[PDB]
Amino acid sequence: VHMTINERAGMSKLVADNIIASVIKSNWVVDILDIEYTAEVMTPSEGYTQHVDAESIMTAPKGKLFHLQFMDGLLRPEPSAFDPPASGEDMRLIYPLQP
Amino acid sequence: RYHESVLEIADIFDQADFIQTSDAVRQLRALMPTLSTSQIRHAIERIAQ
Amino acid sequence: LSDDFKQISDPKGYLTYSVKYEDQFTKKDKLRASEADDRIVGPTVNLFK
Amino acid sequence: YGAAVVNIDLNRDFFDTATGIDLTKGIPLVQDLLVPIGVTAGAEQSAEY
Amino acid sequence: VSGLLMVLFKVMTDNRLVIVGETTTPMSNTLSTVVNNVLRTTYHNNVGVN
Repeated sequence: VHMTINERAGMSKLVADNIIASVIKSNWVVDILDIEYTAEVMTPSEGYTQHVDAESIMTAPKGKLFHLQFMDGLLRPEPSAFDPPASGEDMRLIYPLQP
Repeated sequence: RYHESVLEIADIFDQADFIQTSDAVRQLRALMPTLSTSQIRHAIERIAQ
Repeated sequence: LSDDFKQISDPKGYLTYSVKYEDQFTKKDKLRASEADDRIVGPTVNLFK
Repeated sequence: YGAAVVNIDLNRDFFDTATGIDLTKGIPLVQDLLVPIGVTAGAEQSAEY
Repeated sequence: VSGLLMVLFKVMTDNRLVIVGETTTPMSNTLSTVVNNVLRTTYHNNVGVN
């Protein structure tokens, strides 16, 4: 399901968490047009200084400016040939809708 | 089947002396929240501040 | 010449809703939304919780 | 060499805090122009932009 | 019966004359559109219930 959410207001904490789990367990794509935010674009060597729960994205007040951060992983050098293999997988949830 | 769009007054008026602005400011007012007269007085008093 | 009028500010009605809740399903906790929408919608959602 | 990105921002040195303008978040933001009346404005309002 | 009488009396003698009270005027963008269609610029702070 490509679910679009125009208005987060009124939404139950239960339905919000349930939609998020649907995004994870059932591969839902959830566009949420109601967030205004100001991206900072981090370099790979400065990491992600700010961490954000899905819970905060789902219950952000309608008028407030959120402050998302985003990586530019272009300047990230190749792994050494003998770095141990990564059995786990790095994941991601939030993405921009526009450039 | 209509296409709504802004039209500069300058594109329909050859008298340049009476055309001080452009599409930009309307595009700016689109961002602006609908304003109570009390809120307008508050903006003016603040800019004056 | 006449004290005809008492001058209240935020008037009370002759009627109101009054509500009995079934405590077994009621969550005691106050409902909350975005602060503005709670400043309006808020007293209501608590009464019809 | 090794410059990860070269952005073009508003010159914060020009658009000073004398003009009421923070620019630290990447956009201009002024504290008390377009504001609700009868209540405190709240932090990080988008209207500030 | 008498109760009703006093109710009526208190209604006949309600000479209240409303003056605008504390009244907030929210910036519109903070309200969910479902409230915006209802809101008419400025409500009283003592919103009441509906």
